[PDB]
Amino acid sequence: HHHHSSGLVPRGSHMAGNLVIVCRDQDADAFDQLMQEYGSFQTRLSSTAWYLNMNIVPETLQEDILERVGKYTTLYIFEATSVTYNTIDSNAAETLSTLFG
Amino acid sequence: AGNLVIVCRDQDADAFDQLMQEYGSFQTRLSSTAWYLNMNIVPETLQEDILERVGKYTTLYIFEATSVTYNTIDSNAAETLSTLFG
Ligand code: NA
Repeated sequence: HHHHSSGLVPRGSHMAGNLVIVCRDQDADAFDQLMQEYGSFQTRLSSTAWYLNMNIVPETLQEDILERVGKYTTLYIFEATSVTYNTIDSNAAETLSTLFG
Repeated sequence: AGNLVIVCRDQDADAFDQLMQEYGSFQTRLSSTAWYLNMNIVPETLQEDILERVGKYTTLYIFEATSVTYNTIDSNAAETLSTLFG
Protein backbone atom coordinates (compact mmCIF):
# COMPACT_ATOMS: atom_id res chain seq x y z
CA HIS A 1 0.00 0.00 0.00
CA HIS A 2 1.16 3.52 -0.79
CA HIS A 3 -2.24 5.51 -0.87
CA HIS A 4 -3.59 6.92 2.36
CA SER A 5 -6.21 9.30 3.72
CA SER A 6 -7.22 10.95 6.97
CA GLY A 7 -10.23 13.01 8.02
CA LEU A 8 -7.81 14.86 10.29
CA VAL A 9 -10.09 14.18 13.27
CA PRO A 10 -9.64 15.98 16.62
CA ARG A 11 -9.51 12.89 18.77
CA GLY A 12 -6.86 12.21 21.45
CA SER A 13 -3.39 13.58 20.57
CA HIS A 14 -4.62 15.04 17.25
CA MET A 15 -5.30 18.73 17.82
CA ALA A 16 -8.45 20.42 16.42
CA GLY A 17 -6.66 22.78 14.04
CA ASN A 18 -5.28 21.40 10.77
CA LEU A 19 -3.40 23.99 8.76
CA VAL A 20 -1.57 24.02 5.48
CA ILE A 21 0.89 26.84 5.11
CA VAL A 22 2.34 27.79 1.74
CA CYS A 23 4.97 30.41 0.91
CA ARG A 24 6.70 31.40 -2.34
CA ASP A 25 9.93 29.69 -3.36
CA GLN A 26 11.93 32.83 -2.49
CA ASP A 27 11.04 32.53 1.18
CA ALA A 28 11.40 28.78 1.63
CA ASP A 29 14.16 28.52 4.07
CA ALA A 30 12.91 31.44 6.20
CA PHE A 31 9.56 29.77 6.61
CA ASP A 32 11.24 26.51 7.40
CA GLN A 33 13.20 28.10 10.26
CA LEU A 34 9.97 29.45 11.68
CA MET A 35 8.03 26.23 11.21
CA GLN A 36 10.57 24.20 13.09
CA GLU A 37 9.53 26.10 16.23
CA TYR A 38 6.30 24.00 16.24
CA GLY A 39 8.33 20.85 16.88
CA SER A 40 6.68 17.47 16.03
CA PHE A 41 3.35 19.16 15.28
CA GLN A 42 4.46 20.19 11.82
CA THR A 43 5.94 18.49 8.82
CA ARG A 44 7.46 19.97 5.69
CA LEU A 45 5.61 18.68 2.63
CA SER A 46 7.76 20.45 0.06
CA SER A 47 10.21 23.38 0.03
CA THR A 48 7.28 25.80 0.35
CA ALA A 49 4.49 23.86 2.04
CA TRP A 50 3.96 22.65 5.58
CA TYR A 51 1.21 20.90 7.47
CA LEU A 52 0.70 22.06 11.10
CA ASN A 53 -1.60 20.49 13.67
CA MET A 54 -2.25 23.33 16.11
CA ASN A 55 -5.28 25.02 17.68
CA ILE A 56 -4.57 28.45 16.32
CA VAL A 57 -6.88 30.80 14.41
CA PRO A 58 -5.46 31.03 10.91
CA GLU A 59 -5.55 34.89 10.94
CA THR A 60 -3.58 34.86 14.14
CA LEU A 61 -0.96 32.57 12.71
CA GLN A 62 -0.78 34.86 9.64
CA GLU A 63 -0.11 37.89 11.85
CA ASP A 64 2.52 35.94 13.80
CA ILE A 65 4.33 34.94 10.59
CA LEU A 66 4.16 38.39 9.05
CA GLU A 67 5.57 39.93 12.26
CA ARG A 68 8.56 37.54 11.95
CA VAL A 69 9.20 37.41 8.17
CA GLY A 70 7.89 40.85 7.19
CA LYS A 71 4.56 42.41 6.39
CA TYR A 72 5.12 42.24 2.64
CA THR A 73 5.67 38.49 2.64
CA THR A 74 3.43 36.21 0.58
CA LEU A 75 1.75 33.44 2.47
CA TYR A 76 -1.37 31.29 2.22
CA ILE A 77 -2.86 29.52 5.24
CA PHE A 78 -5.62 27.00 4.67
CA GLU A 79 -7.70 25.16 7.23
CA ALA A 80 -7.98 21.52 6.07
CA THR A 81 -10.71 18.98 6.78
CA SER A 82 -9.09 15.99 5.03
CA VAL A 83 -5.97 14.80 3.34
CA THR A 84 -5.46 12.16 0.66
CA TYR A 85 -1.85 11.31 -0.06
CA ASN A 86 0.73 8.95 -1.55
CA THR A 87 4.41 8.27 -0.83
CA ILE A 88 6.87 5.39 -1.31
CA ASP A 89 9.14 6.57 1.59
CA SER A 90 8.22 3.87 4.21
CA ASN A 91 9.70 6.11 6.98
CA ALA A 92 7.78 9.26 5.84
CA ALA A 93 4.61 7.07 5.72
CA GLU A 94 4.94 6.37 9.46
CA THR A 95 5.57 10.04 10.42
CA LEU A 96 2.58 10.95 8.39
CA SER A 97 -0.05 8.54 9.82
CA THR A 98 0.78 9.67 13.30
CA LEU A 99 0.86 13.37 12.35
CA PHE A 100 -2.34 13.19 10.44
CA GLY A 101 -3.98 10.71 12.85
CA ALA B 1 -17.37 23.61 -5.84
CA GLY B 2 -14.81 21.90 -3.43
CA ASN B 3 -11.66 23.71 -2.45
CA LEU B 4 -8.51 21.68 -2.76
CA VAL B 5 -4.81 22.31 -2.14
CA ILE B 6 -2.43 20.08 -4.04
CA VAL B 7 1.19 19.72 -3.03
CA CYS B 8 4.00 17.82 -4.70
CA ARG B 9 7.71 17.47 -4.07
CA ASP B 10 10.12 19.90 -5.76
CA GLN B 11 11.43 17.17 -8.08
CA ASP B 12 7.95 16.84 -9.75
CA ALA B 13 7.04 20.55 -9.98
CA ASP B 14 7.13 20.74 -13.80
CA ALA B 15 5.06 17.63 -14.31
CA PHE B 16 2.46 18.78 -11.81
CA ASP B 17 2.15 22.18 -13.33
CA GLN B 18 1.59 20.68 -16.79
CA LEU B 19 -1.15 18.47 -15.32
CA MET B 20 -2.76 21.34 -13.46
CA GLN B 21 -3.29 23.24 -16.72
CA GLU B 22 -6.27 21.09 -17.52
CA TYR B 23 -8.16 22.84 -14.80
CA GLY B 24 -7.88 26.18 -16.55
CA SER B 25 -8.99 29.27 -14.66
CA PHE B 26 -10.19 27.11 -11.75
CA GLN B 27 -6.71 26.50 -10.48
CA THR B 28 -3.90 28.83 -9.45
CA ARG B 29 -0.28 28.06 -8.72
CA LEU B 30 0.75 29.19 -5.26
CA SER B 31 4.40 28.09 -5.42
CA SER B 32 6.53 25.71 -7.52
CA THR B 33 4.99 22.83 -5.58
CA ALA B 34 1.55 23.96 -4.46
CA TRP B 35 -1.77 24.71 -6.20
CA TYR B 36 -5.22 25.72 -5.26
CA LEU B 37 -8.08 24.08 -7.21
CA ASN B 38 -11.79 24.93 -7.10
CA MET B 39 -13.39 21.83 -8.55
CA ASN B 40 -16.11 19.28 -7.75
CA ILE B 41 -13.80 16.27 -7.71
CA VAL B 42 -13.33 13.43 -5.24
CA PRO B 43 -9.81 13.68 -3.85
CA GLU B 44 -9.15 9.92 -4.36
CA THR B 45 -10.14 10.35 -8.05
CA LEU B 46 -7.79 13.25 -8.46
CA GLN B 47 -5.06 11.20 -6.74
CA GLU B 48 -5.64 8.17 -9.07
CA ASP B 49 -5.54 10.52 -12.05
CA ILE B 50 -2.28 12.15 -11.04
CA LEU B 51 -0.65 8.78 -10.26
CA GLU B 52 -1.75 7.25 -13.58
CA ARG B 53 -0.19 10.28 -15.33
CA VAL B 54 2.89 11.31 -13.35
CA GLY B 55 3.81 7.81 -12.05
CA LYS B 56 2.70 5.48 -9.32
CA TYR B 57 5.68 6.30 -7.11
CA THR B 58 4.97 10.00 -7.00
CA THR B 59 4.53 11.72 -3.65
CA LEU B 60 1.46 13.92 -3.45
CA TYR B 61 -0.83 15.50 -0.92
CA ILE B 62 -4.35 16.64 -1.59
CA PHE B 63 -6.11 18.58 1.11
CA GLU B 64 -9.78 19.59 1.27
CA ALA B 65 -9.86 23.10 2.61
CA THR B 66 -12.61 24.92 4.48
CA SER B 67 -10.99 28.38 4.75
CA VAL B 68 -8.11 30.42 3.53
CA THR B 69 -6.38 33.53 4.73
CA TYR B 70 -3.59 35.00 2.64
CA ASN B 71 -1.35 37.88 1.71
CA THR B 72 0.08 37.78 -1.75
CA ILE B 73 2.08 39.51 -4.44
CA ASP B 74 0.57 37.04 -7.06
CA SER B 75 -2.37 38.76 -8.67
CA ASN B 76 -3.72 35.60 -10.27
CA ALA B 77 -3.71 33.82 -6.92
CA ALA B 78 -5.39 36.71 -5.18
CA GLU B 79 -8.13 36.90 -7.76
CA THR B 80 -8.69 33.15 -7.96
CA LEU B 81 -8.87 32.73 -4.18
CA SER B 82 -11.01 35.82 -3.54
CA THR B 83 -13.44 34.91 -6.29
CA LEU B 84 -13.71 31.19 -6.05
CA PHE B 85 -13.08 30.07 -2.53
CA GLY B 86 -16.28 31.34 -0.77
NA1 NA C 1 -7.28 10.91 -16.92
